[PDB]
Amino acid sequence: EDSIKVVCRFRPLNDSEEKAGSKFVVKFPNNVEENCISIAGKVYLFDKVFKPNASQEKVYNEAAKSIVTDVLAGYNGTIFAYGQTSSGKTHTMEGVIGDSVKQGIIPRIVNDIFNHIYAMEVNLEFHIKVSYYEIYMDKIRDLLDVSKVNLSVHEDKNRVPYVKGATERFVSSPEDVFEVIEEGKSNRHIAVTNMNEHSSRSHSVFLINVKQENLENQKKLSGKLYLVDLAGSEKNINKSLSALGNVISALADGNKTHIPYRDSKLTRILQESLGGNARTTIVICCSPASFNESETKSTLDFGRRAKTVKNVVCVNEELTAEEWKRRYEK
Amino acid sequence: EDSIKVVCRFRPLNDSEEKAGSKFVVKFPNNVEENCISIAGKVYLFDKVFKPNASQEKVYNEAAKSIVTDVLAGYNGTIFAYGQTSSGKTHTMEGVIGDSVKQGIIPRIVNDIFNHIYAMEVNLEFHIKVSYYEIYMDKIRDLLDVSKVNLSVHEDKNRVPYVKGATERFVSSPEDVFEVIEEGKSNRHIAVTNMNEHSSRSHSVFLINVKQENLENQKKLSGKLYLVDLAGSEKVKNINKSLSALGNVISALADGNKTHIPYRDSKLTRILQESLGGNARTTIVICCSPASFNESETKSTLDFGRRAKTVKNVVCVNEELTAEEWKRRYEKEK
Ligand SMILES: Nc1ncnc2c1ncn2[C@@H]1O[C@H](COP(=O)(O)OP(=O)(O)O)[C@@H](O)[C@H]1O
Ligand SMILES: Nc1ncnc2c1ncn2[C@@H]1O[C@H](COP(=O)(O)OP(=O)(O)O)[C@@H](O)[C@H]1O
Ligand SMILES: [Mg+2]
Ligand SMILES: [Mg+2]
Repeated sequence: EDSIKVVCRFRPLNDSEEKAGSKFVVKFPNNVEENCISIAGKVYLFDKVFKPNASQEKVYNEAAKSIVTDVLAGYNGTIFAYGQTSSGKTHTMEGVIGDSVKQGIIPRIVNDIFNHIYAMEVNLEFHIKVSYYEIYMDKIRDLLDVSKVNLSVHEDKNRVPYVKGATERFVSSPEDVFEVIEEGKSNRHIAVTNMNEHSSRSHSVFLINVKQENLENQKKLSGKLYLVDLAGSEKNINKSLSALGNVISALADGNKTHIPYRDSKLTRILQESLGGNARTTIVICCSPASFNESETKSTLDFGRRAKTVKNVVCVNEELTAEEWKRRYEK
Repeated sequence: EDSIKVVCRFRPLNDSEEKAGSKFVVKFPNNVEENCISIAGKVYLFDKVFKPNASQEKVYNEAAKSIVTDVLAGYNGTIFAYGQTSSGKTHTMEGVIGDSVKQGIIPRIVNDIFNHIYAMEVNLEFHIKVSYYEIYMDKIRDLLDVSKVNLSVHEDKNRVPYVKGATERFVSSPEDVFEVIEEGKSNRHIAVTNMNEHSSRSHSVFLINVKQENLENQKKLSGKLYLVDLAGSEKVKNINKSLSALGNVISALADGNKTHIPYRDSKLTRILQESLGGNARTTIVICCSPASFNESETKSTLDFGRRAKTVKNVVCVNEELTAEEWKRRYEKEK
């Protein structure tokens, strides 16, 4: 009963763009609900629309709303950034780590997780593991350990697609996690000639597995929290992105059956995120430039279609076979 | 619709019975179906009736065999011998272990089982544990290690009951079990003044817990085998608190009142809880002297038989589904 949240961010018109004679051609009819864009005769409504002067913090407050609360209550949650190259996926997911104002969703998330744990009463033992890898040309390289290239996907005991053989690092403070991110960022350069080119055509996948045990209940909860910065969505295209569209499309109205998750590694990893058991926000990012009109329009279409999709979401309680049997009676 | 199976065994007229001037007071009308006795001159019917010269083997095949393939199919099954002292319980359940012809139900079941395990076409990992203990005045003693008299009875996740902290010896071959049996047999002779009296007044129970994993698809199944030699059914007050509980449980199950069943009123009846009305396939073997002098005792053994055969057991395969599988089995309800 849980619509995928879709949130739309326009960046400021930049230089290449004024000086190549691109006009700013986007409007924001309002509202009051502040959730609407007009481009060249089309009109779109989402959960929020952010204007070029919207700050990382403001954006974080909407996009990452309950997610850390949710993940700490044992819900899976995901955020990913979708749109063409240079529209601001990385600015948004990452921004400038270390800069208070200019940092993006991931780092805020990270501080915000630990602050919540501290301020938490009830004595709970947190195991927190993190992974960081990329999908490029439908192949997975672990950024934490570059000998693990071309990794494979497999389903688990619950039949949830996970990436097998990937480094999972324990962490106990923000500084820990940031050290891991900085590790991954240089590893990504290994064998890479043009990083602008490489990262615009690959998916960066950041994963925070959050296990909690209550040291009285004996109650174990769990939450997978995925932060993803996609390959650029431009044209045709980049094939995991057709897969993403095809999965989105197949989820319309109804419909939980015959869904082409396997069409790509990406879409397998994101399986719960789209239709399954997670709360999912998507940030679509857009240029406001006239030159980018059709690319913007499709990003918005994609957005349009994805808004309508509803997830099947519950607490990930960790039970033994015995308990689950009993928990069944009426 | 697994009704408990009742089987009736008469043994030959014995030496002391003759000298004391007792006649054979029992006929076997044929049948054909081989299923009835008439005792001066009231008739009783059972699943099967064995004349004084039935061989061990015949008794085994015609009353036990099917239990071996059941437990291998993951069902619980139990066999017990009931009837007055001297009537042939121990001869039936045990016989003479060494002796290929004179051995009884226990060793043959054990042979049968390993053999079937040997020749299984599909590949399985089979773990077998046996337990071996004695009930005596509602007090459980472990024959595998005498450091434990007085063992508790506990429930479990499903329901059991089962006996806490009894020796469970892992076994791999018949000789493995035969040794364990010889272990409990000499370990019984001690803490005990006369054996015959003690024997006659106690229940001996043998459990074979039979666990299996299908290596190919990891499908898991379990089975318990209770092989019980009861105390003599005679008040000869002088009757047994466990036998009486047995009579009452069966009595309860023979009318319509469930609502309530006296299981708790004895340890014995708690162990045999699934065997009686619960989730196991149960065969009872009533043993009888054919001597005129025993006519009364014989008849109550018969009547107990006649009441037990009408009990219905409520059985299903003991599948051990994993956690994940149960989780969804519960989307059924909610
Ligand atoms: N909302 C924004 N405000 C200011 N500058 C931005 C914004 N979004 C993107 N930029 C700038 O645009 C350039 C490209 O953005 P980037 O996030 O790398 O695009 P993408 O990762 O989607 O290809 C970078 O200089 C970035 O800092
Ligand atoms: N079917 C039978 N055929 C021949 N002898 C038997 C048979 N059943 C019992 N006996 C003999 O009669 C005696 C009583 O056997 P037993 O099983 O000890 O009685 P109980 O019911 O007290 O255990 C033993 O000496 C045994 O060898
Ligand atoms: Mg990029
Ligand atoms: Mg005896």
